Amino acid sequence: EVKLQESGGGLVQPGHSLRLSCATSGFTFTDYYMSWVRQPPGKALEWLGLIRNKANGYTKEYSASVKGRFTISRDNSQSILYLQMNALRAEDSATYYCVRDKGSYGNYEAWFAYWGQGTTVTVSSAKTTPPSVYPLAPGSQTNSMVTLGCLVKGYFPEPVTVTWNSGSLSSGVHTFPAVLQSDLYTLSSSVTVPSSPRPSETVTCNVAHPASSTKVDKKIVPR
Amino acid sequence: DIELTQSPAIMAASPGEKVTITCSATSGVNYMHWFQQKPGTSPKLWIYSTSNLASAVPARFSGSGSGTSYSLTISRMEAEDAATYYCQQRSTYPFTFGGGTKLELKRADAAPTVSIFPPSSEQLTSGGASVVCFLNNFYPKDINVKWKIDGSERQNGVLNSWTDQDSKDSTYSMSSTLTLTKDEYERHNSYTCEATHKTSTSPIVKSFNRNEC
Ligand SMILES: Cc1ncc(COP(=O)(O)O)c(CN[C@H](C)C(=O)O)c1O
Repeated sequence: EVKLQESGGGLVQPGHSLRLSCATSGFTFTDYYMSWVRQPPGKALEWLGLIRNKANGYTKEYSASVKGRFTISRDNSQSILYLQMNALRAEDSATYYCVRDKGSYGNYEAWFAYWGQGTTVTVSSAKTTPPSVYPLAPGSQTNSMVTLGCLVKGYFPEPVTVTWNSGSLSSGVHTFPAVLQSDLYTLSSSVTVPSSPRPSETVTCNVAHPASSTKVDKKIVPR
Repeated sequence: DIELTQSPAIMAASPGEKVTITCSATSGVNYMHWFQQKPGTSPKLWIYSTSNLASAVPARFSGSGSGTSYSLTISRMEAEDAATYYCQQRSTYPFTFGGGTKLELKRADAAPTVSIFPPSSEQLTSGGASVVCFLNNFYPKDINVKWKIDGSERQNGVLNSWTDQDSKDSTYSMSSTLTLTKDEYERHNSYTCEATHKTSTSPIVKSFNRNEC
């Protein structure tokens, strides 16, 4: 199974540098070209560049918007692809993906077909801040389905991950995009479950904020 | 430095309807590639080398063109096809992607399920008062929310959040949060969440009365 995994993404101060990583497996790294692609939130994809395979001297090609600031490299030992970003600007805030590019064969249907999950890079001078997690229980079994929620506000930066009942609850879950306001992010998440299972089994939302190494659970008690 | 413009930038297709996405270049390319990206996921290769369908890609899909004008077509629209499509050229360095085309799938009108929640005891202990409202699983997208405290309309302090078309039922969900100081929140008695949607002549509303206990 082919796997690509980016990381290194997080909060970075304007004008500084950040190096992203992309661990791979499931294929002979050195036989393939690798590309880097980014997508700023709610915007189009942008190709940043690629690096070639052994046969082609591991040469690099770059997009015009980053030639000079960004460098692509690869550690063929550990089969890891890298992206060095210098003099970062807000426009660099986005989700970065590494992609297996062309290889030493004719498996064309496979070119640019494998992408990592992507890592979020945030370029801002704003300070980090953990989230306050608040439960959302209805005011007054009115129906057959009761909706619950979790309020995650005042954190920075993105992302945060919300799950319900350690993930055992994925159905009926809604996690709205975060909204920024005054250097602080706020987001909510709703879950719908049958009146029967609650309050009878227990619903809990789990929130994790890597940037702040925060991780908390919040039972949803009725009110 | 080839730039690729796609049109339309946004579109809604009825089930079965034929769909055509065009990608135009500032210079000639030998081939055109297409990618389909669904909300919260990584892009997936869809069409490569202009007209070759990638793995798991349905036959109703096809691609064509040459020179500086290419297109992607869906003979009969299916719910599974709703997503954002992107074209790509690797004929000249640097490779580049198109502006993108956000393709939603039209469906039966659905009224939003409105849920309102008063501030948690926790937040209140902290000195803040956020009143939240969910407007879940509706369609079309066009929905308008209004907050009413004791009958009056509230504008400032209202943060909205919209999701993209859900893959499970093809609906849209919105969350509206009204943040107030504990002081302003307790200065009032009735909070309402009012949503106007094409599914109803009169607003769909939910409210709650602040109670002491
Ligand atoms: C994924 C990919 N990588 C790299 C290259 C070019 O490799 P190099 O620069 O080392 O010669 C191509 C060719 N583009 C084809 C021709 C196309 O879609 O036009 C490609 O499709």
